[PDB]
Amino acid sequence: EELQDDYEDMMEENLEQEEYEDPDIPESQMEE
Amino acid sequence: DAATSFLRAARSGNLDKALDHLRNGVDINTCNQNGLNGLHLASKEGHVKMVVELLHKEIILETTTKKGNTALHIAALAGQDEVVRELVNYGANVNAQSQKGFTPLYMAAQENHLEVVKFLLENGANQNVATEDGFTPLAVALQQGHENVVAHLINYGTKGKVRLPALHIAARNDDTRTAAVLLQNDPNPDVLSKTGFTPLHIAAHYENLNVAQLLLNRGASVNFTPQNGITPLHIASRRGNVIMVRLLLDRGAQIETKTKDELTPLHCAARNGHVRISEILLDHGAPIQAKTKNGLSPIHMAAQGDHLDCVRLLLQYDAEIDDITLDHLTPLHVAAHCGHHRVAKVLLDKGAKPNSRALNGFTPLHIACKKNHVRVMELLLKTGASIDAVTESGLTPLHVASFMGHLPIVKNLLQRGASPNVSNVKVETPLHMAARAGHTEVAKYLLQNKA
Repeated sequence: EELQDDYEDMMEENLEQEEYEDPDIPESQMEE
Repeated sequence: DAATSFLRAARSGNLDKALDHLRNGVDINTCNQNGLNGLHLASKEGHVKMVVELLHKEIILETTTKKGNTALHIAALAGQDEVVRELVNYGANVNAQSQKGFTPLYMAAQENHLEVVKFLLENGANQNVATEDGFTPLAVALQQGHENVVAHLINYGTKGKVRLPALHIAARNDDTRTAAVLLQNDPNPDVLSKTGFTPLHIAAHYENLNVAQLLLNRGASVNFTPQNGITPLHIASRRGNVIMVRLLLDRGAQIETKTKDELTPLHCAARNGHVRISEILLDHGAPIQAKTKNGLSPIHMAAQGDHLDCVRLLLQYDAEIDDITLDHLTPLHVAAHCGHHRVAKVLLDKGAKPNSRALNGFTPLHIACKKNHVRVMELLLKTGASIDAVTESGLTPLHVASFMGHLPIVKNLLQRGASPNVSNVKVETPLHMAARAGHTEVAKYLLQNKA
């Protein structure tokens, strides 16, 4: 506690690289 | 007499007396007969405040004693965990070798200082650097019987530096003093983390304006582009850091830079509903029609996030209301898919076409009926959405609702005069769709109608 942000993995999670990506345009085709 | 008194104050932790001596004019780099300067003496005794103050006063961090020991060597041998942490934060070389080849990790391991060994390993201490005799930290730990130290050394192995670089840590804390010392030692403000981000990226994420100004004044690249393409401006716009965005724009940040998925900073601002940042970027020339890899413009992202005011601002700046993604989804399609009826109301009041067709012929009404978004459905039907529009497969909104089993949608559609006897490309009615999915209530309402 109070020092987890000093580590690379925690910083990676904090910066959230996924939030700068286009996730997807879901369609969910009604048929199958 | 003055230098001797200063060194005695450093050993005893008398920070006031040492500071008064330094104010008088005593050389801060003065050392005793053994080559121990004030930093060495303070590090031996664990005087953390004295160490910090002397570092702020520009003591040479890697000065060695007559045996080749730096301050980090002495802190590790003395087992001063706080001092070791502080020295490493200010740029101490964790792999420094004394005259006889001892490293700080070796000194910590021989003395059974588990916390120091762990911290040094996490900071990239190399446990394979041997002494002149050929002994490693593991070898001395085994000889002295320090079982915990041996176990930690074996387990860590070569996991490497898992802490951030010191300048990244300073940037995270907005620590201008530590950053100034680090940059005095290492003039590279663009030091890289394992993930590829510079300290300016960290400063922009946390809106640490002071350290960001220091980094930019020391040659940091305002436009640094990692592999993923996330510049500091992208981070500032995504986080809603208005003041950081203004600072970065003033120092030459590019407005039109694209990430790996082709998101501009305006895309990041709109996606999180940051109205002021979106306005600033637009006023600085950000292209309002920029498209991601999937063909999403900022209005699409604003609609996707239910960011009503961001949608309003983008429309006020001449955003194309009927812009289409690669799937031919308009912002109205996105709003119907996510159930955001407020965004849909704003879009339709501004002239969005209520009968736009997606790639499979789905209209916004079709999507709203699929997802059971009744409020979007009522708005669309009240603003001229066709209730009998068919997709390519011949599906009406009633077909979709009956298949999904959304009873309120089916009820409302039938009450507004939707024929239940329409047919698909296969001659299949809403009743067929209800039967196929076993939605007994929807089938019962359909049959109580003229199905």
